[PDB]
Amino acid sequence: DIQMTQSPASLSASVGETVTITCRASGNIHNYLSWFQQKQGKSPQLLVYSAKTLADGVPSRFSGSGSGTQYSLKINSLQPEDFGTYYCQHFWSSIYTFGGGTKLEIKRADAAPTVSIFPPSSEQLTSGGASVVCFLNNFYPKDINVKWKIDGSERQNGVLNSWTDQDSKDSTYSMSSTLTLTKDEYERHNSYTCEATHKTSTSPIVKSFNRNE
Amino acid sequence: EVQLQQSGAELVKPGASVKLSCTSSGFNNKDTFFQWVKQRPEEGLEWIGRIDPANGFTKYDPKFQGKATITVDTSSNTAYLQLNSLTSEDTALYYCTRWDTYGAAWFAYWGQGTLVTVSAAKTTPPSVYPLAPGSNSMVTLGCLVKGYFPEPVTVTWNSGSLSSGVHTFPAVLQSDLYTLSSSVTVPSSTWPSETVTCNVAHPASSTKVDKKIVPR
Ligand SMILES: NC(=O)[C@@H](N)CCCCNC(=O)CCCC[C@@H]1SC[C@@H]2NC(=O)N[C@@H]21
Repeated sequence: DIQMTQSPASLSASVGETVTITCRASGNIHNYLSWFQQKQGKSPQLLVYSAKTLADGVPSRFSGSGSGTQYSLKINSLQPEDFGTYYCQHFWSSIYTFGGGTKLEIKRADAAPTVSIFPPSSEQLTSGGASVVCFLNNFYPKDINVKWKIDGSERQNGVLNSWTDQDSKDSTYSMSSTLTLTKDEYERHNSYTCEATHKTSTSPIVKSFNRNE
Repeated sequence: EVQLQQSGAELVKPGASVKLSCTSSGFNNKDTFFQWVKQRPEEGLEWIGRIDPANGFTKYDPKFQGKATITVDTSSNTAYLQLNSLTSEDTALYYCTRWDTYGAAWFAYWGQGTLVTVSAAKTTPPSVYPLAPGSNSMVTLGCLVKGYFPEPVTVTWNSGSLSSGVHTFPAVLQSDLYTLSSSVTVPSSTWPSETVTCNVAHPASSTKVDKKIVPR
């Protein structure tokens, strides 16, 4: 039972920059260390084994170093396909404990969200439900706030928000907001506004519809 | 080719037990261990244990000693992972990983994963609604997938034809039911002139739904 303290927890670098992740072992693990890359919704991929030996078909911009307890991974010419969570694992003792992980963000230029708002579908209405959906797509950085205004007044509850992980193609994020009402609360109001706040724009982005097109 | 073939998703009641499997093919080294690893969503990889196929000897992390039981069939080159006295804490994705040797080089292969959900809540098919806008060059269309349990569903557009421009979001649980959305962005010359369709599968309830995005 050896412990694996990995560092940093999160990182953010532009393509072409050089980054250095570190795993510390609580005892000596005599180079018996592997680094893995895990892409969202995919299995982990080996990068380096035995501390410094590159795995099959791994580009030379990757290299690991260190010895004893102190180990680190280096990436020199950071490329698009490198995003993800990097783990370390040891095989010295009988318990092959992983480090906690180092999640790697791709840094990109600021982008305002494309906001889109959608009234409840007729099918859902006709069953008695009414969800208003608002997408806030392809924005950067990750930090964002959305609020709902119904006939001018801020609405708190019913709202369910969800966020994607960084996009593999354009390195943006995207967010989804769902305000669920009953059909007959929905029909008691006309103006529904999805209002987004982001650092790209000092004045908030506003998308609305009237219940009567 | 060398590859690890796992079993399909599992749904089970609290207190029950389950037995996942992991098959291998074409490994050069017969002595390498099958290992099992637990991952909760947005959490770290967590080593469970391993087995030595030469003799059936196993090691476990103390946290899984008694919880996990790893078995093998070297006869068939398949290895199983039984979990017992299940709770919600055991809900996670479970990988089988195994190393291999050719010459003086190492190789690390991983299975696809095998999801395990532990809950007393009833299987429920999803209600899928289209999202067309009311009154730009590209137009964004949407799909709302609401009221299902358990995770996962799979969302595609035009039977997977529309692969770029897609954003499918993580499900959110509330009151024993998931709600999920997916957006697609396509050229204005494409819709409504052509048919754009939302495909949803929910294997747990054997549901397959196509929802056309009809305008207005
Ligand atoms: N037949 C043989 O080769 C035997 N002497 C060895 C049996 C091998 C059974 N053990 C395993 O599979 C566990 C694999 C541990 C990861 C390995 S240790 C060396 C290499 N460096 C790493 O960072 N990871 C790999």
